[PDB]
Amino acid sequence: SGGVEEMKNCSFNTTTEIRDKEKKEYALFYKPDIVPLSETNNTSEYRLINCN
Amino acid sequence: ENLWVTVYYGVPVWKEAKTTLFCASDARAYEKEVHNVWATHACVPTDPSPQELVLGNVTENFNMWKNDMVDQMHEDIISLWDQSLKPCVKLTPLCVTLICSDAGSGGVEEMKNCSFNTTTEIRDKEKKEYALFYKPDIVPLSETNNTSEYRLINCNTSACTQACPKVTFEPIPIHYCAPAGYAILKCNDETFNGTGPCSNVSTVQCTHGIRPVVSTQLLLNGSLAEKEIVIRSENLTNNAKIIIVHLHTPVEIVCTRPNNNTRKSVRIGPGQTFYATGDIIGDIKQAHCNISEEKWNDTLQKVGIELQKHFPNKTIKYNQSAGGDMEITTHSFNCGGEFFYCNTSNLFNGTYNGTYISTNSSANSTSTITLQCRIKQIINMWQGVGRCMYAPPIAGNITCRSNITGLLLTRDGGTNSNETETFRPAGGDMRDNWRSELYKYKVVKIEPLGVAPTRCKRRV
Amino acid sequence: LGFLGAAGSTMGAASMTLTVQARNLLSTVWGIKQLQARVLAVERYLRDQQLLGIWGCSGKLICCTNVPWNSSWSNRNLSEIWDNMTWLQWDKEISNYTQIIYGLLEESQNQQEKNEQDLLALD
Ligand SMILES: *[C@@H]1O[C@H](CO)[C@@H](O[C@@H]2O[C@H](CO)[C@@H](O[C@@H]3O[C@H](CO[C@H]4O[C@H](CO)[C@@H](O)[C@H](O)[C@@H]4O)[C@@H](O)[C@H](O[C@H]4O[C@H](CO)[C@@H](O)[C@H](O)[C@@H]4O)[C@@H]3O)[C@H](O)[C@H]2NC(C)=O)[C@H](O)[C@H]1NC(C)=O
Ligand SMILES: *[C@@H]1O[C@H](CO)[C@@H](O[C@@H]2O[C@H](CO)[C@@H](O)[C@H](O)[C@H]2NC(C)=O)[C@H](O)[C@H]1NC(C)=O
Ligand SMILES: *[C@@H]1O[C@H](CO)[C@@H](O[C@@H]2O[C@H](CO)[C@@H](O)[C@H](O)[C@H]2NC(C)=O)[C@H](O)[C@H]1NC(C)=O
Ligand SMILES: *[C@@H]1O[C@H](CO)[C@@H](O[C@@H]2O[C@H](CO)[C@@H](O)[C@H](O)[C@H]2NC(C)=O)[C@H](O)[C@H]1NC(C)=O
Ligand SMILES: *[C@@H]1O[C@H](CO)[C@@H](O)[C@H](O)[C@H]1NC(C)=O
Ligand SMILES: *[C@@H]1O[C@H](CO)[C@@H](O)[C@H](O)[C@H]1NC(C)=O
Ligand SMILES: *[C@@H]1O[C@H](CO)[C@@H](O)[C@H](O)[C@H]1NC(C)=O
Ligand SMILES: *[C@@H]1O[C@H](CO)[C@@H](O)[C@H](O)[C@H]1NC(C)=O
Ligand SMILES: *[C@@H]1O[C@H](CO)[C@@H](O)[C@H](O)[C@H]1NC(C)=O
Ligand SMILES: *[C@@H]1O[C@H](CO)[C@@H](O)[C@H](O)[C@H]1NC(C)=O
Ligand SMILES: *[C@@H]1O[C@H](CO)[C@@H](O)[C@H](O)[C@H]1NC(C)=O
Ligand SMILES: *[C@@H]1O[C@H](CO)[C@@H](O)[C@H](O)[C@H]1NC(C)=O
Ligand SMILES: *[C@@H]1O[C@H](CO)[C@@H](O)[C@H](O)[C@H]1NC(C)=O
Ligand SMILES: *[C@@H]1O[C@H](CO)[C@@H](O)[C@H](O)[C@H]1NC(C)=O
Repeated sequence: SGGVEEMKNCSFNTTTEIRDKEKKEYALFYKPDIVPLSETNNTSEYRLINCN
Repeated sequence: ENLWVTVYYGVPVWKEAKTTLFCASDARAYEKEVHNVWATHACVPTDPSPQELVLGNVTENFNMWKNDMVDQMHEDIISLWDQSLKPCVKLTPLCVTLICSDAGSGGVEEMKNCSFNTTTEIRDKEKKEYALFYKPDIVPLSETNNTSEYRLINCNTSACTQACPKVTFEPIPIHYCAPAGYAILKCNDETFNGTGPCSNVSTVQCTHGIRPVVSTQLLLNGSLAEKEIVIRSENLTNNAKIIIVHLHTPVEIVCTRPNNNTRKSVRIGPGQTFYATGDIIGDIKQAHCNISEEKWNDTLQKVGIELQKHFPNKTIKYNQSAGGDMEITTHSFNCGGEFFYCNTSNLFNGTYNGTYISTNSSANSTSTITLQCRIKQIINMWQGVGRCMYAPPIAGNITCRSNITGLLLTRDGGTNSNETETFRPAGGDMRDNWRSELYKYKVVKIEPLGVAPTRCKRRV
Repeated sequence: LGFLGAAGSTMGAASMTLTVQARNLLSTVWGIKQLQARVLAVERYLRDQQLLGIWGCSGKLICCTNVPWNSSWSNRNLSEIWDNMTWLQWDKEISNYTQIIYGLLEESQNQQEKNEQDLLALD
């Protein structure tokens, strides 16, 4: 829906109260907080900036 | 001629103030290499001669409900308890789903097997391990009628910090000493009702032996009274204020347990090993507490004939706790490093109408009262900020040859023309036990400056 | 007698025991609390000593000041004060008037010291 420039969706997965099961979540992270890690021309893999 | 003022230094006048206090422990508590949990490295030792001086003709008001040492003792106990679990094993790799069945052939109806997988000292290799977790520490996570998926209870809310298997929960006595420039006033009146003036005030530096026992709904080891049963309350009007009954004759109480195998050692990484419950050898029985019958009967009769002074034409009754979960409706304590939560249905089942009954039978002492109960292993005490533990089990059987000192009661709300009201036992906040053990003392500050009239003329 | 040996004794007999209640004013988790309490005790004693020395009564237990006592403060006969009363009721009914007494002692000390330096300079 819409364009919503300078923001990206950036849905991830995270652990629940069980260490085995994991569940998918979503957010809206800002553009300068997102760094494109890349080994090829992949336009979907992104990571958080401060984990580097 | 006329009055000229003169200044005096070293004057005995008093004020009320709130300052931090010290520790004092016996000399035998420092030679132990188990390091205890409180009095080995932090608290200072005391001299083996507590000097007490009685004052002549001073009357001082005492208010045990608006006190400072109760709150300071509670904060010191909470802080010292939270500081004693930091360098210990944390059970964070134990939230894996458990597959739990009956305890072999002929299940014990109280524990589940709960086999799982765990990470060993190597971060890649994983091994399948088993234990015997108690039923109140097992939560059925489910989406349908599944009877094989279970998990641990403290992974849901906050932390799994295990207690270290070197310290102990033995309640050795401690003494509180006032700092420099402060004193402690202690009231020696035997008919002290809790609030009001006292006429036998004595000044002391360090308090008497206080055992910080962990108990609710019933008081364990403590200081006895002097003459008779004493009632402690602040208003005795509403039904929301806890009343304390202080006894005179102790009643023997024991608590036992069947056998276990050993501490099964399970590793969850480098150095962090935890001791879970192993197997059970022999037949399984119940963990019960025994209390003498006739001693409890005439003790409750003495409480009735002493409590009838505050209610002239009303009969008293007792029944069960006023509803709730496991942690509040049961008398909870610990012994030997293992916790007990026990039902009090057969102790407060009776009434008194004012007519005394004498029990004169020497051969009737064989009859006892049994309290059947279960054992928990994860403790959520202090009603918050408790640092949720996992108490390690003990190998052999244990005994709890203890002593009883006081009771905690709470009146229920009556109806119209209700001449027969009830008294149900209840615990709640932790401050009541240490408030019952600190009724005598009050911290006081001395002001050495003063003025006085005389005929002194300073020479020029 | 140790702590508070004459906290309710005779007013005339409580003037023989000010030394023992003035001899003892200094005698991680808990590395800061006891330190703060001990420094607070030191400044309490130092404030008491400086307040004694500010009106020329340092190093002397019972010191005398030439400022008079007004009849609107106590209006009570000296004999039964010194033979019947105790210290605690005196602190109960005088402590609301202490600040102006301290100011009067300070002004009297200022006057005495100014006459002293005037006499020293004129000679
Ligand atoms: C209220 O008051 C009562 C009585 O004062 C207390 O009961 C005592 O409780 C303590 C612990 O809570 C008991 O101490 C334990 O005793 C066990 C059995 O003792 C017998 O066997 C030993 C030899 O093994 C003899 O020396 C002893 O005299 C007895 O004959 C011991 O096995 C325990 O050892 C454990 O602790 C030590 C030190 O921590 C460890 O090194 C050990 O490995 C082991 O883990 C322990 O010493 C004491 O015996 C009880 N008294 C009586 C008369 O039985 C209550 O605890 C107290 N509080 C409450 C809430 O009720
Ligand atoms: C991880 O952080 C380092 C910084 O320590 C990044 O290195 C530089 O980052 C800036 C910002 O994008 C680039 O313009 C430079 O080209 C980077 N290299 C150098 C040599 O300065 C590094 O890029 C970060 N990792 C990723 C995958 O972006
Ligand atoms: C809980 O389950 C485990 C595995 O199902 C049981 O461990 C087995 O016990 C039998 C003895 O009856 C051994 O022969 C097996 O070698 C064990 N398997 C292992 C250790 O992987 C365990 O006995 C069960 N608990 C109880 C109390 O019966
Ligand atoms: C995780 O914890 C919450 C509490 O923070 C649980 O919610 C309640 O827990 C009590 C205690 O067992 C139950 O009696 C209630 O029925 C629970 N629900 C409500 C709405 O109060 C929650 O159940 C826990 N998670 C799981 C899977 O049990
Ligand atoms: C995230 O974790 C889930 C676990 O439920 C997994 O199914 C999924 O493949 C993972 N990756 C992504 C990109 O969602
Ligand atoms: C306390 O005061 C009363 C009042 O006169 C007196 O009789 C009594 O002797 C005093 N006590 C002492 C120890 O001096
Ligand atoms: C645990 O890990 C083992 C690895 O040997 C695996 O076989 C098993 O399926 C896992 N899950 C459970 C619930 O045991
Ligand atoms: C006050 O308490 C002391 C404590 O030993 C006692 O000896 C004394 O008799 C008590 N005073 C009175 C008046 O009973
Ligand atoms: C509590 O006590 C005060 C005075 O002692 C009284 O006025 C008040 O009514 C009491 N509280 C209740 C609920 O009766
Ligand atoms: C105690 O409480 C129960 C709760 O239902 C009530 O039925 C009973 O009458 C009360 N009194 C006695 C003496 O059991
Ligand atoms: C205690 O015992 C009574 C009767 O034996 C029973 O009804 C009750 O469920 C038990 N448990 C609690 C928590 O009261
Ligand atoms: C209470 O005592 C009576 C009289 O012995 C008995 O019948 C009853 O079973 C006891 N327990 C309860 C929960 O009422
Ligand atoms: C329980 O342990 C005590 C010692 O702690 C021992 O005397 C007693 O015999 C044990 N109970 C049984 C049934 O063996
Ligand atoms: C409790 O009572 C028993 C016997 O009545 C006694 O041996 C024991 O010392 C008492 N407990 C305390 C802490 O005094």
